[PDB]
Amino acid sequence: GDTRPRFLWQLKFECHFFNGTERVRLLERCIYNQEESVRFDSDVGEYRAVTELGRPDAEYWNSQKDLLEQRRAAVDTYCRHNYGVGESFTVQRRVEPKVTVYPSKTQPLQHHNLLVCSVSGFYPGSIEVRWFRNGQEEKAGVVSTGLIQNGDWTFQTLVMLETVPRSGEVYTCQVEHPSVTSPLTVEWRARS
Amino acid sequence: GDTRPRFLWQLKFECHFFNGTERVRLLERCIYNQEESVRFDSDVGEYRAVTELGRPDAEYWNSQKDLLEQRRAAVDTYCRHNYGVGESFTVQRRVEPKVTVYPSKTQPLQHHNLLVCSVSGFYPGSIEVRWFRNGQEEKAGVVSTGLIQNGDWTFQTLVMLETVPRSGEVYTCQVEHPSVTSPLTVEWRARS
Amino acid sequence: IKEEHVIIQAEFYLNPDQSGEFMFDFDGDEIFHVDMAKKETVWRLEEFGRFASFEAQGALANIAVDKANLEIMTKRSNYTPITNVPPEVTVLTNSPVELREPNVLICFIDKFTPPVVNVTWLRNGKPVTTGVSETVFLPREDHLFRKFHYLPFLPSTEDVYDCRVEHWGLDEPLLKHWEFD
Amino acid sequence: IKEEHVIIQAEFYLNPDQSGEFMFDFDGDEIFHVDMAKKETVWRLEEFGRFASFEAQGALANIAVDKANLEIMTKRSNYTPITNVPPEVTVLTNSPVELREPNVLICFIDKFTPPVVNVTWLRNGKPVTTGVSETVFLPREDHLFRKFHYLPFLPSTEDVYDCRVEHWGLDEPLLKHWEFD
Amino acid sequence: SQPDPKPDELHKSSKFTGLMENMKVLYDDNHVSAINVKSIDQFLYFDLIYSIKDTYDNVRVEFKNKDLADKYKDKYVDVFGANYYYQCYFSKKKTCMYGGVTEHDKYRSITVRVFEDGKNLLSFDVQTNKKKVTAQELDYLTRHYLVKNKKLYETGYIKFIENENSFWYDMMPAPGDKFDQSKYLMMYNDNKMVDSKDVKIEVYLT
Amino acid sequence: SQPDPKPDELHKSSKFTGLMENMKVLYDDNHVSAINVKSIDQFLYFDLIYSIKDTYDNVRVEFKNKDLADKYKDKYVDVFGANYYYQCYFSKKKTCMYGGVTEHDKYRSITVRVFEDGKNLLSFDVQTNKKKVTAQELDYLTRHYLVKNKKLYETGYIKFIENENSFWYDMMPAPGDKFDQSKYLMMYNDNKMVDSKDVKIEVYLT
Repeated sequence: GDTRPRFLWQLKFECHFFNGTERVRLLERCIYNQEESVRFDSDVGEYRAVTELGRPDAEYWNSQKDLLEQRRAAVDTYCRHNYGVGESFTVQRRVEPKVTVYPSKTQPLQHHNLLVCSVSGFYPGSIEVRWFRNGQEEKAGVVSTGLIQNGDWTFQTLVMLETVPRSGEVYTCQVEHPSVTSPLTVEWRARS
Repeated sequence: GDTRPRFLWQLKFECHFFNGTERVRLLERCIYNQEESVRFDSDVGEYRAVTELGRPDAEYWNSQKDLLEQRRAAVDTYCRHNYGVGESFTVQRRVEPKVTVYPSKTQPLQHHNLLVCSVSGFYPGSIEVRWFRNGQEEKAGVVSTGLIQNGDWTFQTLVMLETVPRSGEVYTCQVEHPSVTSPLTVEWRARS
Repeated sequence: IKEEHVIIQAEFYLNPDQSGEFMFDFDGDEIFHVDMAKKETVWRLEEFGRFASFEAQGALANIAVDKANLEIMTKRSNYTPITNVPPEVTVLTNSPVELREPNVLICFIDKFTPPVVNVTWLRNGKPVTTGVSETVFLPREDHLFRKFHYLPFLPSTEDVYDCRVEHWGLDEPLLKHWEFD
Repeated sequence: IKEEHVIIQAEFYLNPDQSGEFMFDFDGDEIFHVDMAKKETVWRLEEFGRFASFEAQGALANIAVDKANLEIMTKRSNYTPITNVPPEVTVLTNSPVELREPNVLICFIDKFTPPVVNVTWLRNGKPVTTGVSETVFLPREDHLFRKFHYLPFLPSTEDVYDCRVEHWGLDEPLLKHWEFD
Repeated sequence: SQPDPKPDELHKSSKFTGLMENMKVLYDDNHVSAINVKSIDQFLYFDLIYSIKDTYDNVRVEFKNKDLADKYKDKYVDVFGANYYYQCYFSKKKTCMYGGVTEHDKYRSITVRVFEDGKNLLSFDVQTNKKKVTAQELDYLTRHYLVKNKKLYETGYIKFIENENSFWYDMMPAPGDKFDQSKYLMMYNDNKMVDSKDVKIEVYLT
Repeated sequence: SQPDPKPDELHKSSKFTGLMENMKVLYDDNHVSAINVKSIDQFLYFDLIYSIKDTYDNVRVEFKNKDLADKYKDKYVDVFGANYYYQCYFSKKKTCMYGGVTEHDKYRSITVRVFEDGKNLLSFDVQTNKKKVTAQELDYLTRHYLVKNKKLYETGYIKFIENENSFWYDMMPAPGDKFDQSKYLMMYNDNKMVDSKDVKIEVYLT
């Protein structure tokens, strides 16, 4: 509808943390529309025009030795400081998931069906969900969704298993996540 | 698996055509990994480093007045020429679509159902598909898929209509495309 | 070096809209953002506010600078405008749905720019505003944005829903449907 | 100015793989590409070959230059490597499926780089190679690539399919499922 | 319309700690006002930057909705209100006010009242001009003289009486140490216009 | 293994137009060969660039699969084959051949035959070395002398006889004006090795 051209400016400061805060790298970056023009990377020590628009800025800002020193100290004054202000409620956050196994189309035996192992509501996103055919591991036919970042500090994932259900069988969805010592497992029995 | 770092070089020549070939603009561009470093834009007339890596190239190539003149003539020697070599089989390609209307879940009346108007196999991708409730136009509840480029010089699109089927009604899917003078229409009658 | 976490203070300013945003991001999730009108820090999860504070008026100092620089960049780019890039929309629920058990529908709007989009939850065609929650535009490595909207609902075989998104990069509104199957 | 068409001659060279590609694109569809081994022009649609020709060996002259320049750029970038960007995979058919009526399944692999990816069509878990067609990496404005693979099939309620894609940007292979519902 | 205060509502000056002078300064002979000016540009979409050179410089007039700024943007308006300086930010293509702007003959009077608990013991003058007026301009002119004539700066509150309408704006700071000037003045961001001719104002002090 | 020619197959020299000399040049005292060398680098993944300085410079040896180049890349090999110049492209970190490379004592003979329709009327010598040999090296050495001793350059074709194995490589250009040297020589891109000791070659000319 509104046909008027837009112009957008974005400034991002990124504190990248390695091995806790053992290695920290601040990368500040200016992005014109969707084009990053200049940035300051702590590993370099100064501004560097990323594209020809930023050259004036990189050259100017690097002239101001005041700026260059504050930024250089930013990995301690800003980065390490904020990691420390937020540590207990962000870095140290753990919400356990609830696992649920259900076949995709509730219909009869000896026929192709996907068993679904729904893993939801956890944080951090590091998880391991495995399928077992009568105690044995299934690496074939697992249609997994990847990890889904829900936006509310929670993740979810759906890992399917293509099965030709034959009764007497038991399929188990095993989930390993930082918030549990022993894995959660949800078992399913091939309709007798 | 293979952990070795890759380095990629890409060279693209783009002939942009306006109003047939009334206005043509060639933009040649060098892209290092995913970063475009130098390009030649016919509207400018010379190479311009896009990022600091290309500056050497922009400066060098612009020194070679031979190169600069060939490229300048490229919009006629290359662009307009290729548009002309391919015109009948690309620009003038017209494959008609086949329209098919079917309700999403073949089930009984007076209940929410999506009618589906499947439009497939056409070329060019410019199409207009409309839904009509007893001869009147439906702009509400149309879950459309967008245009799908299939990769084989054919496009498809599925445009749904949320309906509460009440009998005696007729819904029509009307499709307009370059390959037909009068629109194709596929009608559907609300199960009596 | 393999990384462990990333905290990003992201902020933007957009002309003609004259919109601005200041916000913190930890691993893809927003910690907080500063309501530019109410000049107040709003934490994604209240609990956060029990562990930390932020001086919300500083964010405004920043947006003032960002706007100044937009004016300067716009002019030096000889008014090169942003290329709309339409959003991928996906609707999914919070957890598996069980009839007549509360749940939440999430409309995830992704890979778009500029950061201006209209979103509406339609239940059986009618807009729903009860319980609707949404986030602010989250940043992307590709310099595009990301956004989510939520609609707490009660599963039944009776209703159908849609998430209708409007963006200047789309040629007509986009409805991503959801109904119990 | 609103545009009408775009023809792009795209070519690339990649180290360490030592892969190269020369190809023409009209509005998103490839016209042809030059088989670097068979030194032969291959048209996306044969019909094309009745209307035009291309000297396939020139494409090789070009890839020789591109490689030379890669060597030079790699060195001046002080060996800055490419950042893997994983692909969005989607499987869809050619037209609506009707049981026991031939159709084609398309695995569209999008927004990825570098241009190296493995793809496999699995029918009920087993790789299928009969009839499988695929395209070469098509260029994107964002400088990433695009690709398609096809598997002509006969619809039944008996089989299930997958498109398994491997890319260095993904942490494990990606299966996009398809089965008649 | 607005219900009068549930007794616990009102702000207690005794519960505040640092220099009520900075509350007084907003009213103590201190106000922004300009005759017949239009917008120059905006910072954000819900505000307007005015050419008030009363000595000021550029004044960010801030509203509640985008609507309000759009409505007076292109129009010549008359501004009036208690401005602040600390934590006033904007970028011009310094002073801020969540000000009341009125669009576009004779001078005109208005009248107020009240004091301690429920006792009457004051009358007062407050004049204006043509077009229409606000609850801010009035709220200012009244306090301007109460501080001066009654040393206003435990509880105080101005009640605005229109036809069948009555809204009230607290007069005392929050329960802390710092008095956030920008917060306080935000209450005027809904450009509230009232009719000088039939308005009945009232100043309820305790 | 390869079925002998369906009569219509064979190429007819009468159907060709421009200078069969450029076919002859590939065999007419013209060949590439090097003793004990290894790969220097590659252009594309299915080829290898060799240090042949026989005067040559760098020679792009091109194979059919990536496999073949990987297999001799790091290895010291012995090269041999008919090379071309026109439309030979590569970038070195000029001559091209879809050449046969053999890895790593006594000299050794081999023997050939045939002529017009189905008549026998020639015997011939062709020697080699240790490790193993190709259908290219042999195909060369035989034509090298037929042009010279029989002015080879309507139909001709070399049949390779191994144990229970027999494949044949046409000897005449395509049905046009231009003889695309690179196309022709591509037939050797499958590094075809044959045993010098038990091989029976045969030159079927018409």
